[PDB]
Amino acid sequence: SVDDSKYQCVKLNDGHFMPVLGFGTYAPAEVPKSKALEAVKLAIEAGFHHIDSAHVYNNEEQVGLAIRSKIADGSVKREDIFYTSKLWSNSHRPELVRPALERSLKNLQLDYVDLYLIHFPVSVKPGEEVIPKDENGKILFDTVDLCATWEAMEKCKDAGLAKSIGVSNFNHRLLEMILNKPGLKYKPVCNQVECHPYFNQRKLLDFCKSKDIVLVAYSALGSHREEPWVDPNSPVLLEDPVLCALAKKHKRTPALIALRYQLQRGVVVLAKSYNEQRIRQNVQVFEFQLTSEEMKAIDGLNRNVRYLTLDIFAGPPNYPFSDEY
Amino acid sequence: SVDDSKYQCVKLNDGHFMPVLGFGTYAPAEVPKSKALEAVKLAIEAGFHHIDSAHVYNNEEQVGLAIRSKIADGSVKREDIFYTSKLWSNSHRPELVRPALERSLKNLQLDYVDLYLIHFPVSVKPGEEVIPKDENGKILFDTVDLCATWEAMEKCKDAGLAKSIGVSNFNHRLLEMILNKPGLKYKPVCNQVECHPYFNQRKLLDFCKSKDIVLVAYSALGSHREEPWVDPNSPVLLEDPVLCALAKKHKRTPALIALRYQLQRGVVVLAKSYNEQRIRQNVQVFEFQLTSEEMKAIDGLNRNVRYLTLDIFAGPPNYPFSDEY
Ligand SMILES: NC(=O)c1ccc[n+]([C@@H]2O[C@H](COP(=O)([O-])OP(=O)(O)OC[C@H]3O[C@@H](n4cnc5c(N)ncnc54)[C@H](OP(=O)(O)O)[C@@H]3O)[C@@H](O)[C@H]2O)c1
Ligand SMILES: NC(=O)c1ccc[n+]([C@@H]2O[C@H](COP(=O)([O-])OP(=O)(O)OC[C@H]3O[C@@H](n4cnc5c(N)ncnc54)[C@H](OP(=O)(O)O)[C@@H]3O)[C@@H](O)[C@H]2O)c1
Ligand SMILES: C[C@]12CCC(=O)C[C@@H]1CC[C@@H]1[C@@H]2CC[C@]2(C)C(=O)CC[C@@H]12
Ligand SMILES: C[C@]12CC[C@H](O)C[C@@H]1CC[C@@H]1[C@@H]2CC[C@]2(C)C(=O)CC[C@@H]12
Repeated sequence: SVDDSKYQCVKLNDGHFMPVLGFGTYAPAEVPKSKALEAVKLAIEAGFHHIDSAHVYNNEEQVGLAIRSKIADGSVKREDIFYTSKLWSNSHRPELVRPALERSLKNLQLDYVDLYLIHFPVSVKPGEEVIPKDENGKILFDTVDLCATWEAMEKCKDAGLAKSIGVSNFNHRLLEMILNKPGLKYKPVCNQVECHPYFNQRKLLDFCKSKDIVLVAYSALGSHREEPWVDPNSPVLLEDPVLCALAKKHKRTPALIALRYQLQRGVVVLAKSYNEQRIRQNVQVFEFQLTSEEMKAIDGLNRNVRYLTLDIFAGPPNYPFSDEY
Repeated sequence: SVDDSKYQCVKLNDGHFMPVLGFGTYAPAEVPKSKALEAVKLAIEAGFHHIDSAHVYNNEEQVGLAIRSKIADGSVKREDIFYTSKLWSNSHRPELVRPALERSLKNLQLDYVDLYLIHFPVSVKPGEEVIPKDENGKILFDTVDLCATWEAMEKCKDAGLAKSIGVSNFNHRLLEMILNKPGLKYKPVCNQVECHPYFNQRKLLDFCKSKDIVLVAYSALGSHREEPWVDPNSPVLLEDPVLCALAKKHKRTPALIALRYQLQRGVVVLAKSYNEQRIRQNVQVFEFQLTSEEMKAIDGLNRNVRYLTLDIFAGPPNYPFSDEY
């Protein structure tokens, strides 16, 4: 249609530009990986320019192939795709960071990722098991200085393997640990965290904005709800009457209201869908705007509901969700 | 620059994209119209991608030479410049709209403008005089249905002469008159109006966002303060003590705080400067962010100061500033 050469982005603190709507690629293991290949191709056709994955999603072969397929048919150029990967917690030791990035890049068959994140701040012992456990099912925790992990991330950006580097699931204290590290070369460009109208992350968002860190929202639609990661008793975000009222007023959908909320408060928003219609629906976030009154109504929904506690990882001080923010 | 091929823009309701920081080109009458040439070149070199002018500014020859110079020297391509002109009030009759646009294009030596606006909703008699007057010195107003003016603007867009069309200095009533016009083809993409912390336009802004009309703020730095247009005893925006204290806290400037405020509330902001350092300074709006409490402090500065009343045009029903908004 009218002008597909341009799209909305935000300038990161390292000078790179991030598209403000990202396509989420995680799906529960029961969904065939074929659907990831299909869905990324559809997302790129629909106008997503930012694609979010991770080693632990076990889909980088498919996601990379979808990107390469869309480049080879002329649909998009590599410069106009912003691809994120993440370093899993079995590779936090500094000597394991670049090996893990190179392994992701070999799976993707890409030369570089646009963004590499520390996925989660609790370290687990190295090896092929992504969640290694003892005989009673308790995680095997590892002891790693994330400031040393971050210096290994910085060397990946100097090597050109990652254009930008950031973090995910960090709280205030862990962000200050990085920002205050002696000899810091690059600040994180982003903190990717759960964020939606039931857990709007006000306080953490303000801190990130005070440092020119972009907050990137995952579970912006209320999450995948996969058991046993998400409590099935938790409220379903998109049933909320305020979201539904706003959707009816705008002739949009609750999902669109939840995405647009994030864009207007300065957050970069992810959205996963493997459904062709809903992929195309989600790019309609650029076709309407919420009034101040509507933003205030959504701010009023905040209610302390964290879908993704990751509490199997609790105990070490780097477990990020016990602090206020 | 790390990546000067990307820059922050917003999608308009016609599918075109507008860069969110625009360069203002009006300068008071004591400044030679020639000075616009260098200023616009320096704006483009600094990273402005949106340049705002108008037939009545008497600078489109210079503005157009600057734009063509920076294309010819390889600094930017035409698709990375978003240029706005405006239809003066002696050309509101529908028969006269296209003629006026063609005259601006001949002066610019461009094939199209990216945006053509109705400059001000009060019509004056057609002819060479921009402010025609009778023998007693009274302005000669003209009775024109701006719906018919708008249909002529629609035809300019269909001809390709304007990629997008919008309005300026419209109030709620006048916007509604356009949006409710029978047989409307294209909504206005924007309403360019005075907007700054002393006149934050909340109500009109919300109305525009409810219709997916972008509000574009002029006089965002407190205006050119040219007599007789602006009263010299109006308060000087950039001396405001809250803006100055936020500037000192951020190691920025009061101008930068006023520009960033607008970006965060979803406004596209203009900034005129003919000073090389200030032009470069203003592009730093993309380098920092304001917290929610800082935004609320700036919201609290609102105080009903309209610098540009343009009351020479008061009397006709279309004069826009007698209604509440
Ligand atoms: N960094 C981390 O630790 C972390 C954690 C979680 C997620 N993430 C990233 O963020 C992404 C998004 O978060 P998420 O996977 O929790 O899910 P999400 O984006 O909050 O929601 C996905 C759910 O919403 C549905 N959906 C999507 N569009 C919809 C629409 N327009 N209307 C109604 N329902 C809609 C999806 O179903 P369909 O697919 O059937 O449309 C899926 O069931 C992930 O895929 C991943 O890339 C990161
Ligand atoms: N649609 C309309 O009816 C309408 C009305 C008015 C304006 N406009 C458009 O909006 C543009 C901007 O509005 P405006 O001309 O009233 O002025 P403005 O952008 O509010 O600026 C006022 C003044 O600020 C000074 N300045 C600029 N940057 C500065 C900085 N970083 N620190 C300190 N001072 C700074 C400039 O002086 P220096 O040049 O010396 O830096 C300028 O004179 C116009 O030029 C025009 O393009 C449209
Ligand atoms: C389920 C799965 C992904 C698939 C798998 O084989 C096991 C692994 C366990 C860890 C999970 C991960 C999905 C993404 C999750 C949910 C996180 O973001 C933190 C822990 C992650
Ligand atoms: C542009 C503007 C000067 C800046 C104001 O913000 C808007 C004014 C519109 C009317 C213009 C005027 C400059 C002087 C003009 C151009 C005239 O000579 C007669 C009409 C006058």
